[PDB]
Amino acid sequence: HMNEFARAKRALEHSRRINAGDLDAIIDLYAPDAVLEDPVGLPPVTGHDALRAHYEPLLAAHLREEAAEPVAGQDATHALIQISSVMDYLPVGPLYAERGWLKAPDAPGTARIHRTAMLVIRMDASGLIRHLKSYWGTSDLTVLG
Repeated sequence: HMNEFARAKRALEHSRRINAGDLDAIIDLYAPDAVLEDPVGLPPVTGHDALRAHYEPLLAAHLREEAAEPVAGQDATHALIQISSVMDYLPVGPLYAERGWLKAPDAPGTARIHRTAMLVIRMDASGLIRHLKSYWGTSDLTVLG
């Protein structure tokens, strides 16, 4: 069903829809009970409702992603891909700064956050995402400006 080539392109399609900014087109890639961990280590996010509330503040920050070449593997359900992200410091930045993940900038209205992350995406035979794990921490976060 979802072979090596299709699994790789579906990973890049996800990052493409993130850049497009249309929430409904993003949620359409997820199964109704899909689990998101962003980042791994914090409580997971389950369901389309919760996925919408997770992405809305990021889209409002004009999140843009530069995807690397994905890895498909032999398993017929997974795809791994490295993502380099940039977004407005507001509105999520203060949440990160209050956790100690970055230092607050002198001009939050104009500052920007860069991030590098590793995605582990598990899809079903239909191609919908059932589980997405994003790995990143303090050392992968940088405040610009």
